Amino acid sequence: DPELRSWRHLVCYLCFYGFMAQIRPGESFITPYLLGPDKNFTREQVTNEITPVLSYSYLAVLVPVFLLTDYLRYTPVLLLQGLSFVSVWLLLLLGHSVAHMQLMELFYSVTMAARIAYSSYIFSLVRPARYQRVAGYSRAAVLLGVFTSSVLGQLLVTVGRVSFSTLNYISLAFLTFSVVLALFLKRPKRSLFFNRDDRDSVLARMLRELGDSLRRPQLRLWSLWWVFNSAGYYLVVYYVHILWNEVDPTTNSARVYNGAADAASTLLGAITSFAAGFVKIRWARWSKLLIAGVTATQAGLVFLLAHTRHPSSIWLCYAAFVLFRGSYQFLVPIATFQIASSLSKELCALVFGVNTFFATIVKTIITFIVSDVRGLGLPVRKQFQLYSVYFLILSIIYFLGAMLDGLRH
Ligand SMILES: Nc1nc(=O)c2ncn([C@@H]3O[C@@H]4COP(=O)(O)O[C@H]5[C@@H](O)[C@H](n6cnc7c(N)ncnc76)O[C@@H]5COP(=O)(O)O[C@@H]3[C@@H]4O)c2[nH]1
Ligand SMILES: Nc1nc(=O)c2ncn([C@@H]3O[C@@H]4COP(=O)(O)O[C@H]5[C@@H](O)[C@H](n6cnc7c(N)ncnc76)O[C@@H]5COP(=O)(O)O[C@@H]3[C@@H]4O)c2[nH]1
Repeated sequence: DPELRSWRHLVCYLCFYGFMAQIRPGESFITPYLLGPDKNFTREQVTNEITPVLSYSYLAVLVPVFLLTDYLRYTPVLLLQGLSFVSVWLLLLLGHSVAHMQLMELFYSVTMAARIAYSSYIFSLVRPARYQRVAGYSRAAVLLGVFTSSVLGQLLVTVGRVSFSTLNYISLAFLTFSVVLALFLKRPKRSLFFNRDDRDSVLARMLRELGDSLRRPQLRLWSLWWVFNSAGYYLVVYYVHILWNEVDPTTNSARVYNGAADAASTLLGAITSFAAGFVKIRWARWSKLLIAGVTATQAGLVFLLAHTRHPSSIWLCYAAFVLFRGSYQFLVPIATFQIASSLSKELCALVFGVNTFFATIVKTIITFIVSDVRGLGLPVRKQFQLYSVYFLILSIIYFLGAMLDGLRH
């Protein structure tokens, strides 16, 4: 019975890997682990020398991983994402110098770019008639994994009183187990670009379908949002754990609550993702007021992160990042619907690959100027005031783009 065996030995294992690949309990507790008494890094040493390598090496490996993703048929890049995770935690636990943690962010930016591998692995593996049911279970097993990665990381630190050194040994056990699970994934019979079937062309038709889809007003509006707002969003997510260690420094690792602000951000990120399926098609004409109403909210919540200084007001900084990462994930289902509306799969993986590359270009520019010790070397509180201005400048562009479009004659 190959029908029932493919839903109990393949799909049930596919939603078991995607659950077990996204479980790293010490992933939110990386920056408190570096700044704590285990590694003894200065706060000005991981915000100007370690974390800007996460933005540089992401630019360097975004194109070679995406080309190796479709060439190797998506399975060894899920093994490369698993092996780079093990190589990140083997540098957290064993590396001590400032150069080893720059190598840790090089292996962490591999996993950050090879994350799409799994989301495009399901498209090339399962049949198109039964894709929206398998990918519906697969994303609901990843999102259940990301939630339980930050809950299990929080319950061990807070309830279990497990220190950060023993937590990363636990996270190393869930990552060596996810390498073993990634070895038994079935390679798809076909890929999207380099291993297609039925080999007018795949490049002459794609550069003509792009020429008739680049003139859509809803594609240029949401690709320009994906370049600039998704780059300033990821500049907050990298540097918000160095800011929570600046607001409330403890070295008392049972009151950190970086997993409770990474599980409630996934839970709010799943609610606002679910609540954007109605607005995705309903609020498409008012698509610049929707960007300039959320980016103005993100310009306030980033400024709220840069303004709190008392250690008793740290729970405002958690609720100004859960609301920040929750309001960004409201716009992404609206963004991926308006961009990938009339686009073929071969072009949807190219437009979102160009949008993620141009976001990483304009993230590398801000990380070299504002964040790195070569450009300016600004501390994290004097850097979030430059991301709140960047979000406010971005918010009064879509709002002034809405006055010049709504009140246009
Ligand atoms: N409701 C909803 N529909 C979407 O299409 C979508 N795409 C992203 N998101 C969420 O918004 C944020 C944007 O991160 P980015 O997309 O740049 O990195 C993404 C992206 O590079 C990759 N990825 C996720 N889904 C896909 C997908 N369908 N196809 C290709 N790549 C994907 O894996 C990373 C993490 O995604 P999620 O951790 O599941 O939630 C994301 C994320 O929190 C979405 N939320
Ligand atoms: N909750 C949730 N989280 C997600 O990450 C996600 N990704 C897609 N979906 C929805 O499930 C279905 C799967 O379509 P597929 O993903 O193969 O094409 C997707 C996907 O390949 C691509 N894409 C979406 N997000 C990203 C992303 N972050 N990065 C690169 N490519 C992406 O653009 C297409 C548009 O999908 P949406 O029209 O926005 O809703 C999808 C869709 O209904 C998601 N739902």
